[PDB]
Amino acid sequence: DENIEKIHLWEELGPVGVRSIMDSLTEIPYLHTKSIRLWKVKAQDEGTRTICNYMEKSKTIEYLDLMDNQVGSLGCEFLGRVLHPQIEIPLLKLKLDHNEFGTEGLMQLAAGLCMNSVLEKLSLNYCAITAEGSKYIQQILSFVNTNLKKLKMKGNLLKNEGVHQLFRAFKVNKTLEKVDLSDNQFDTTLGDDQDPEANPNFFETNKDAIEHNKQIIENICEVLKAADTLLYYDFRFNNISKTDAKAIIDCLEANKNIYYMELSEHIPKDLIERKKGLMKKRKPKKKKKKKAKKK
Amino acid sequence: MDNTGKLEKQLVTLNDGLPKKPAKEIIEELKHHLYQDFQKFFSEEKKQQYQNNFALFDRDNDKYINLSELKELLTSVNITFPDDELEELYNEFCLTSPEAD
Amino acid sequence: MSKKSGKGKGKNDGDELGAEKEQVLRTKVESLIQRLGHEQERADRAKAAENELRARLFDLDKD
Amino acid sequence: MSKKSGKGKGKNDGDELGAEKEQVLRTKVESLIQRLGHEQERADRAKAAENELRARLFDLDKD
Repeated sequence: DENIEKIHLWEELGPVGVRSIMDSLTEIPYLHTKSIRLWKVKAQDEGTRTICNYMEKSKTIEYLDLMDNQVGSLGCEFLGRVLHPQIEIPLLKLKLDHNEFGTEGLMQLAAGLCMNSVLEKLSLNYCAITAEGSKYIQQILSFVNTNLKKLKMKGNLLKNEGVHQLFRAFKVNKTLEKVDLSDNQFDTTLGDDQDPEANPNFFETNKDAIEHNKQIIENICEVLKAADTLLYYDFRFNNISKTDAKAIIDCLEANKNIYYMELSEHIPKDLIERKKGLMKKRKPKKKKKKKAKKK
Repeated sequence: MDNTGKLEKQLVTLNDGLPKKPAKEIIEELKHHLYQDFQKFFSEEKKQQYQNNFALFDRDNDKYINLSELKELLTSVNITFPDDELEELYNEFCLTSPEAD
Repeated sequence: MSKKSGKGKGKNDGDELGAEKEQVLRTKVESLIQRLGHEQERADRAKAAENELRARLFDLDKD
Repeated sequence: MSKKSGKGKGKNDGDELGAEKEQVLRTKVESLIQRLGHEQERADRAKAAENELRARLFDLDKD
């Protein structure tokens, strides 16, 4: 005599099957559902629109999970439209990993989600989000209204321009808690061009890229210094230079509230040890689950 | 029976409907609806006019205007407001952008 | 231990064969799901390596 | 006409239960095999794409 409050399945359901299931859900007053998790069930456009109609008719779904489901452009259109702010949708945490929707999909989401005010955790990792589309996220951070928690940006094509735009946005953002941008092709190290005698003039022409990277790292330092809330970071599988590593090490010294961070593996080993030792003091104290004596 | 009471003075305790999601977006709704006013009430002509006028104002193309230039833009649109309150509003919004001039 | 004193029990042949078929089907399904999981893991690894290469391939080009 | 005479044939519930459960297991095998084929094609293509990404390294260095 229980109800379907959380859904978690891992088998492909087919567009016809998913559509019929979700439309039957919509036509049934089933408001007990609170979470649904599917990886690669491939809801796609039709399934996504079905869940959108169900959500708008019921307005009771709170958790969702759609990784590796191959959500297309029209699927992102549905996701953006159903996420309107007058819908009053109870969705809590959103995740669309393994979905190469790109800039088109990210814009379709941002249609309503760029200024949406519902979720807690939204993940789009391994989505190859293009750097240009990061402008949309730029509009999300410049907003002064802020009661969301998480944003995952690992494994996309945001790149150096994306990181600069994100840090510009952070310059005004005062409430971000955890951010993950690793594995995003972000190239800080110029490369192996460390023997100048091989190319004597390589320094003269290399003015824009190096100055831009130094500006990016300086903005990173300023954001981390002024960041009174953001304390979770991930830079794994990224191209982070040793000089940038040492600069970040020196800069983070002032902001000691950061309870977790990540850096690329090829950063200086001594700098890695220094960062680990410094952040050891910053680990949050695990709050014991208060076990109320049932009576 | 026997008038064994008993009325209860129902004090609505502040322990219901506490928001759960701390610090990224969830207030985004309010201003969004406010935006819909100029996402509704206003013709796009004034939107384009203000876009171009500010881009003219944004001499450095930084999307931002300082105190003097913000008063510039307000006056150019025929805004008549006391110095003080506009000053506090600008200060609040600059606090919302601590790392932006 | 060594004797073959198998009294002539004529148990239900049909039910035993049906149970054998159902057990075969369950074993086949579990093996299929195992292979599906490993193949999905390998494909995910391959795609992650592809994205890694797209970000990578820098040292030799710069050389 | 086929209106009223739904006579209470005493058909064996267990026999059809076994038959349709074997039917369901066979459909499950078909679906699992198709999914495994799709994912194995995906994994092989991803492996070839990563190899040919190191071969984008190869193509760069061969140019």
